Amino acid sequence: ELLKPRTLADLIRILHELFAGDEVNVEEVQAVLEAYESNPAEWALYAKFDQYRYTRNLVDQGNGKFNLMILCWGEGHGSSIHDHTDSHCFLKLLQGNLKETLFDWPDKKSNEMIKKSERTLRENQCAYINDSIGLHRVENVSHTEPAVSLHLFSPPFDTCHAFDQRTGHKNKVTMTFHSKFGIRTP
Ligand SMILES: [Fe+3]
Repeated sequence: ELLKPRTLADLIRILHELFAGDEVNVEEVQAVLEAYESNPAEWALYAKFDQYRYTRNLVDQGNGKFNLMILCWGEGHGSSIHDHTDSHCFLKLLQGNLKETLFDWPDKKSNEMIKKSERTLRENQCAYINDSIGLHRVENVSHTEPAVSLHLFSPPFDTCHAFDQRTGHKNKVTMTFHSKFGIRTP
């Protein structure tokens, strides 16, 4: 039974229930993420920014079956075009706006990766992607407002591929945590 999360802690508790089994009800998870009304005081601890690029801040390690983290995007910070390593990815805006650009998987042939579509993800909205849907880039295109997003990955993963927009060629990247549980982890 899906109830509105009252706080971030409540959301985390609910997520542990939703991931108690071996499969994932994407629509339910997305709905509960969307239903949590971002409260900055509840996640300030995790919102550790870097001047030069976006940061990944681990919030909860889940039950073995998911990673929950907060990404902090300075003005103009964005990601690579990337996949999600055969995992579910939920992305909920906690502050600001992010531009999500969707791309198809490239062919073997070297070619420009042409965007399929783009959209603006707004505060409190929750997006979803998986490799069956495609690839994406996520960007804070604002010149004046930092963005903060809450990402849930299931299963957890710490590597993915970045794709060269000019060719479709991919390279494996290991993701690093800027902090874990509020503690900076150099
Ligand atoms: Fe992503």
